[PDB]
Amino acid sequence: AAQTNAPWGLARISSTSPGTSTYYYDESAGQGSCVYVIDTGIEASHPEFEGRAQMVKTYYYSSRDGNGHGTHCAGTVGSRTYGVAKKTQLFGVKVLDDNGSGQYSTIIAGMDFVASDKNNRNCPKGVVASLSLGGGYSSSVNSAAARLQSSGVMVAVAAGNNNADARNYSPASEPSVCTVGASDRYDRRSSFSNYGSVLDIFGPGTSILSTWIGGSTRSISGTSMATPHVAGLAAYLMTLGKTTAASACRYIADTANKGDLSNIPFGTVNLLAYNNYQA
Repeated sequence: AAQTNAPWGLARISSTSPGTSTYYYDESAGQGSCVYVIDTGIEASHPEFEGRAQMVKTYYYSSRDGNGHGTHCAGTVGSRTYGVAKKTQLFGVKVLDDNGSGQYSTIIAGMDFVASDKNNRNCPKGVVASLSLGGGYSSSVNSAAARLQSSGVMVAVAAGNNNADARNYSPASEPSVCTVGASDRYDRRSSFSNYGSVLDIFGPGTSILSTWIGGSTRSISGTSMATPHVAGLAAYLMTLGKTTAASACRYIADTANKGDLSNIPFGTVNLLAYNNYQA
């Protein structure tokens, strides 16, 4: 399949070169997989989700996305126009308040929620979780993300927007999950992107167009926006039967565009997510 005039990040993940604007992908498009977006919530009524998104858990007075962040990320995972996996199912977990912050204990309880709730859903092609959030180092936030991965869910988490080593952040520093940096349209590391040996992959993160609350759209930047590109890709690759939840981050890194990014500090991987689709 081919989507003309796609957002630059979608076109990049199916190209060996920057500067294109068409996204190519197998038409299975993630059918039969599920992605949890653990964030500020999802505006499920957005016409871009086509009835494939819904809220399943909130820790606040409303499960509504009064912020926009959670909606933006969920659109990069699986909205018809801005999504990687255009036929996957989206499950919203609201662990951040409408100001975009949340306690660590609420974030941990959301992660344990998904590790059990996938047993209440139909996902015969596999389960992905996208965690567009983070803060300071916490061994108990790291361990919650390890448990979720171990339960059979591919976990993708943001490196962080501090322009520092991601070792001092959680759950970016958990080694068994998939830590995602951010790149821009000229194949440069985003100026805000964290780095380090803990990073596993880079995704498109600067000026990413996607859904917004009120049925709108806008373009924002962050390792929070590279993370749903990889999360959607994993759901796409598991539908095609090319990998499982336990080895999706490893598979994505093996099949990635190698040595194409600039301003990657020594000791950090130089890998850009790539769907390897031959139309």
